[PDB]
Amino acid sequence: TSGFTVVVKESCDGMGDVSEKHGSGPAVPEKAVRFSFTIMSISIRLEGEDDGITIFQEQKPNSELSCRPLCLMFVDESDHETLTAILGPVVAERKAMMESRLIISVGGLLRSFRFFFRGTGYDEKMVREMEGLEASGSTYICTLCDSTRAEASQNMVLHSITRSHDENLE
Amino acid sequence: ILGPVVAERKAMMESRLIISVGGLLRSFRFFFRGTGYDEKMVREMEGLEASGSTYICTLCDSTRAEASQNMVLHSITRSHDENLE
Amino acid sequence: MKLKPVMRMNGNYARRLMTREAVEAVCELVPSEERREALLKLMDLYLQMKPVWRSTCPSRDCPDQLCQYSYNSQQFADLLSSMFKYRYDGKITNYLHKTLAHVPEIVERDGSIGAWASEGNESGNKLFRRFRKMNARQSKTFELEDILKHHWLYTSKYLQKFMEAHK
Amino acid sequence: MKLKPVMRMNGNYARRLMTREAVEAVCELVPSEERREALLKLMDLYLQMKPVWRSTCPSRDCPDQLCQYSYNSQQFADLLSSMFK
DNA sequence: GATCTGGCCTGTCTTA
DNA sequence: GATCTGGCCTGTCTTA
DNA sequence: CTGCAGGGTTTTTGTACAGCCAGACAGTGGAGTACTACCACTGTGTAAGACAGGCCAGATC
DNA sequence: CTGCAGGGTTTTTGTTCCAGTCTGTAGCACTGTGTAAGACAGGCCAGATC
DNA sequence: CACAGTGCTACAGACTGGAACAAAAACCCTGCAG
Ligand SMILES: [Zn+2]
Ligand SMILES: [Zn+2]
Repeated sequence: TSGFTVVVKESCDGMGDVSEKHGSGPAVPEKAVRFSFTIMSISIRLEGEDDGITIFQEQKPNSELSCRPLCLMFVDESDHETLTAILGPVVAERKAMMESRLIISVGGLLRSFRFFFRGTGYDEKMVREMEGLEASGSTYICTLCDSTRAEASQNMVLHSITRSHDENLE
Repeated sequence: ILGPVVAERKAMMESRLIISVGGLLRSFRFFFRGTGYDEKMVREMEGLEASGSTYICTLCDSTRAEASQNMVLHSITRSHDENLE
Repeated sequence: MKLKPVMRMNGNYARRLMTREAVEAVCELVPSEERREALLKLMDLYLQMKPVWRSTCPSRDCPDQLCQYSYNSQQFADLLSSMFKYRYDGKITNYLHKTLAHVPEIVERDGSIGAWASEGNESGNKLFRRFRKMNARQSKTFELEDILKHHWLYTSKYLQKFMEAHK
Repeated sequence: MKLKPVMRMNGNYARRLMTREAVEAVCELVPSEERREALLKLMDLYLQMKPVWRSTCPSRDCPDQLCQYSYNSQQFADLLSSMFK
């Protein structure tokens, strides 16, 4: 029961034209940002040996039936200051969490989960803006590669993915 | 599209309706008041020029200037028949 | 094709537009014969490489398109820089590059793509609008609270299980 | 007054706009103490003539405002053409 | 040279 | 006179 | 044939015995019930035209 | 007395088909949620040098 | 090769009846057995 592996797809995307309420306060911009996730799969490994072993896999991930909202905000996508101010804690629990394994009481017994987080759901402009890139039409097109605009003009079909988090930090 | 509807109303006003209700047929007269329009559209259906026109009132004949001079004294004139004439 | 113009183009009008028979109504417009053949051929190339990254898991559902994707993209890019170069000389849309370059690699790595799409987010936004009207409180203070809660409740499996009514 | 800026004047923000409170909140803004008196008294006049038309049947629910309407509107018009001309 | 008319462009208003 | 650099406009592109 | 009037017909409508189960009444102490205001606060009104004055363009003499 | 074989028995349980009658679903052509900025290039006038 | 629907349609599926067949369930029985 202790060798589980949980793969969680998380996604965050903004939304425009949400009208403010008269209300009391405070003053808030129109645009609203919805931060969510979904559990794509949960698998097992132990005793050792064989691979990892799927158990549950979301059959229709695209359905709005399974998307778990987490952080709900009124924030303009453009201002970075506030976006990082509110989404800061959330990211902190994520990167703090990747290390530690969970213990739940389920099916009567105490069992343990590993979590593997893949944010795959972000649109290109957001990926770029949280990754510090120049959006969105800048000479460097590929979020995944170092190719410039004109260099990706002559050559197209041959490319090698480089860009990754730690590398962007350095 | 709203032509047939008007023909309905106008042809309807003279007639009385006979409905069997509570077991007994009974005769109703209908009095139609269109009251719920925004003025822009009032101005349209009755042919008035709109909506910032020198003649402001749908119900009165006063211009902007004459309605500026004396505000509180006016007499309703405008109605359908006179408007046709 | 029974289609009407859009300001911003939704993916639905993209699914009607991408089909071959959609490229048929336009093939009739272009006077030139070989051009008419060129863009048609291009579109069939595109229909062949689309299910790879659209489908949830191509490793089973659509194997042959996957294995041929590199070669198929090669062919595609060749056709572009061949007859269309005037529009691709120094400029390429981010996605055309991304879809013609790094797709086989990421499908090899994640195992699959499009199951990971933004769609499972995005769609949810619809709910956020109705849950901001029907189920809202409604004042600025509590509103996000009860939207969020009610959304969470909407998402739970435990309830959907009940609402299947077991056939 | 807890009222957001507006796109278009909707009737709701139009009900929270004209009340004595809203005016006394915008009374703090204009420095001239004569004008405060003027627009304030103006608004009270308006509050007095508003239920006349807006109420369903003024003959019952607001009779005394109704009987005073002409005269009230008179003070109103005289105040506009005098001070706000 | 200089009218008149119409012009656009502005430029405000009122309803929507 | 006539560079420079910036400045704005424009010009298409490119994302949402 | 109509009109009403003795009684027919069958069928209602209930009272007649006598025993007996059900659930209401009434208590309780309060349980936790169910339905209540109350609180700020909202959504639907959404695009044109008329009118004044300028003044430059350009035709006409 | 036992054991099981193989019959008696009634009584489940379902069987084939033709009129229909209700009920749930697939067929329809088709919809919703992705909605705002910057980057790069070229020209050229302004404006400061000197 | 997004997905939950979008109403009203389409007629698929759910029903009876006697006439009679068969199989199976769980009794009683008699048969042949130590
Ligand atoms: Zn790349
Ligand atoms: Zn009038």
